[PDB]
Amino acid sequence: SLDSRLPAFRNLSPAARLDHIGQLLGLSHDDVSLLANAGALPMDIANGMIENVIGTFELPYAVASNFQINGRDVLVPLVVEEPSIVAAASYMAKLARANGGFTTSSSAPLMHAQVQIVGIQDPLNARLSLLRRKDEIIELANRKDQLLNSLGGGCRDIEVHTFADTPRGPMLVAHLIVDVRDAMGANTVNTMAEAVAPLMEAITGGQVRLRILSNLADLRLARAQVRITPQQLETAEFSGEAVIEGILDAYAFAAVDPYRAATHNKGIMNGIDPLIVATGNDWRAVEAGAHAYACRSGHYGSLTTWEKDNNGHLVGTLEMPMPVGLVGGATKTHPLAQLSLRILGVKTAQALAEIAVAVGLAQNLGAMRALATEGIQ
Amino acid sequence: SLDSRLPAFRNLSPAARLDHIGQLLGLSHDDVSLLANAGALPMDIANGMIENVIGTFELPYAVASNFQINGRDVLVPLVVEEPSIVAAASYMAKLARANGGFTTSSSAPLMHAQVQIVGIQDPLNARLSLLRRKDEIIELANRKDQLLNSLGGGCRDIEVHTFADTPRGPMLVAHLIVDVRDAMGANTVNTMAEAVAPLMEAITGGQVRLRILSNLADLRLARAQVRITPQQLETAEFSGEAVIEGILDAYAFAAVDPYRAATHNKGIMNGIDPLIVATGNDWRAVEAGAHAYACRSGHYGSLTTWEKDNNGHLVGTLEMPMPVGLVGGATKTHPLAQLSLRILGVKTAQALAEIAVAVGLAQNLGAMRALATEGIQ
Ligand SMILES: CC(C)(COP(=O)(O)OP(=O)(O)OC[C@H]1O[C@@H](n2cnc3c(N)ncnc32)[C@H](O)[C@@H]1OP(=O)(O)O)[C@@H](O)C(=O)NCCC(=O)NCCS[C@@H](O)C[C@@](C)(O)CC(=O)O
Ligand SMILES: C[C@](O)(CC(=O)O)CC(O)O
Repeated sequence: SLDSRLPAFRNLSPAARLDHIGQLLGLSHDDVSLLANAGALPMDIANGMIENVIGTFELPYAVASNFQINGRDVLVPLVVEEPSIVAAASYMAKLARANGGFTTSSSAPLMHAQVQIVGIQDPLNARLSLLRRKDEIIELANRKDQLLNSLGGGCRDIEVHTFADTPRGPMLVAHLIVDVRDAMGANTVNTMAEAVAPLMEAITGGQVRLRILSNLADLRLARAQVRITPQQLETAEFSGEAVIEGILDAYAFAAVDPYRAATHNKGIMNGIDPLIVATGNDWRAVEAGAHAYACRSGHYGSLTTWEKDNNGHLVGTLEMPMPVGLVGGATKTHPLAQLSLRILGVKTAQALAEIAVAVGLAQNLGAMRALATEGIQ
Repeated sequence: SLDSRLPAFRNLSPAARLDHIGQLLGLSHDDVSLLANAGALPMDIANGMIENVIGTFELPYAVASNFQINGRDVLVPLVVEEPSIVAAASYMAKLARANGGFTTSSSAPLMHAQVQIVGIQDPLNARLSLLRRKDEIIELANRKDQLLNSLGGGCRDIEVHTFADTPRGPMLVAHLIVDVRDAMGANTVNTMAEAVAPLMEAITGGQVRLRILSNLADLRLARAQVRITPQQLETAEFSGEAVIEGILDAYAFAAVDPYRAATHNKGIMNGIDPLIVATGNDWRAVEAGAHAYACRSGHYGSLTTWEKDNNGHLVGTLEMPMPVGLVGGATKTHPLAQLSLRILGVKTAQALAEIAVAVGLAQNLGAMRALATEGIQ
């Protein structure tokens, strides 16, 4: 159906760009008019969104072209201040289309709720007392949020970890594992963590302290793949084969050197965070999950991978935590976050997460390609 | 002197808040008009900032109250979508004022430019060749930006790192260490890395690949301290002494468990990134430097520290990379970034960096204090 190629888009006026988007999507007049004039976020909404509001602050709102996800073309809205990002994403997506576009998958939308318990004399024994009573705790967690349960989410499981060696004594930390459906999940799981805390306290005999989600959302992973052939990467100076080898050298550099990995992953987030902003979502949560995950091994490394396959084609992956929502907060109340969701066509939060990692992978590829092909001056 | 306490700000309308800010600072009618009306970022500017622009996207623009930095009251603009951030930062700043406010310092604005060298069988020897000729390399770097040197910046040093055994062969990586004065520094140091590459090839006999800044800006540190007394933290349910103990428990939990540290550090960036956005700065760069620094030890831990001093008072620190500019990127392009810098009063980029880490420290304190008393919900 949709054709995201957007021929000539980069050279069109903003008004003509918006008209072409509107035709492809069948946008209503009200939708297009959200960009007829500045001020689409009414001040009454802005004033209800955060505290001490005195006005609004604009960033450019753009659409990356050419993206295709599991064979379906998609248009990607992005909000950011920095040049080259949107063009690089668009151009790498153009190259990806020739080899099948981006292929994506994701896990269920599972989030951790931590419950921290201090002052237990026998924490290792208390862990087993909690695990034996897992079903009772899960049932309690699922008591209140009737809507979530009806929609196919809810607390699925508990894990319990112990930290024997802290300067503040031993700590037991229970994790509720919660399917949050189309929410990012923080209010859902924080509510459950506060709800089960008295019962955990009764089972363990400790004092509950923190009841709080984890932003290291490593059970809520999204995955993207891309493939590029050497003919597509040939430049005036370098064969495509040589460019592929240069990109592999750049990847190996990021995998060994944290000073490079930080910059390399920053480029991924140049692609991802503007889509988070465009959909009214929390970009600090996505950033923290991204970079903490990059150093889960004890070494801060690259979130993407880059290889050559047995045909000599460049293949990239991005697998990372990606907690986002279609509901909640500004995603619902900002008229342009709703328009962004309309432009994307996503029907679940995990579908939005899959587009996010495709854009992050495309952005990293574009950044590496530029650096690997620039002549010595 | 300016008074940042902003009486009843929480309950004034956006218009009345803006009028009061304008009166405190002596803003002109035309400056106040930039926030009183939508559209301060005109489309010809937005269309020139990034590619494929179709419009602009607003976030609320707020001011946190009560902040005081090295004895001087400071108004802090913040652009973000999530509720309770601005309120919690203002609340914690209120408490800090009673004990001297926030005390800050920072290093010189030093940034790394990486120059990756491949193609030689003797990287360990080539590193010494580069160090032997380091003055010649530094002089060439500095010939490329005479204005920066006159402004008191420039390349100060080089350091060279080797990776003799990678899966892609031997590499060595030179770092130019560059004082970038009031810029974030990326374009400034990339230019120097390009300029020295041919000399580094001549010295080493190798091939230069990547020439690029590092976002792990660990020579560009900003520092903040805060102190809170137990009487300030007493609640109806908890003695202030008990709250202090509970905050130390929360800190120890972040220091041992990355699932908590990621969330703890996310709470810091809730305060920092909105100031970065409000000043037209690159928040992906600040995020990447923050989270990579947090795992420099081989364990992803807390950016802040929390302790109790000899008087029983709670004392907090935040020391972290903080690469921001007053010039460069979009700092000058966005009329409201310029207005933010006027509201802040900052005259150097390191002064902005110091305010950023004070806000981050305040934000973390606010999150932990709520989690250690009634809970975040
Ligand atoms: C502040 C609260 C939201 C409510 O305050 P309250 O009711 O207790 O006391 P109050 O006597 O009424 O007000 C005390 C002072 O607060 C300011 N103030 C109060 N309300 C105001 C308002 N509406 N407008 C303006 N200024 C207001 C104002 O300065 C006021 O002073 P005032 O006397 O008026 O001159 C508090 O619950 C509090 O901090 N909660 C913590 C919230 C928090 O951290 N959010 C972070 C985001 S979540 C997540 O992304 C991060 C994380 C948690 O996961 C991170 C992690 O896990 O680590
Ligand atoms: C090219 C960039 O530095 C990413 C990278 O180096 O891979 C990102 C840009 O914002 O500077």
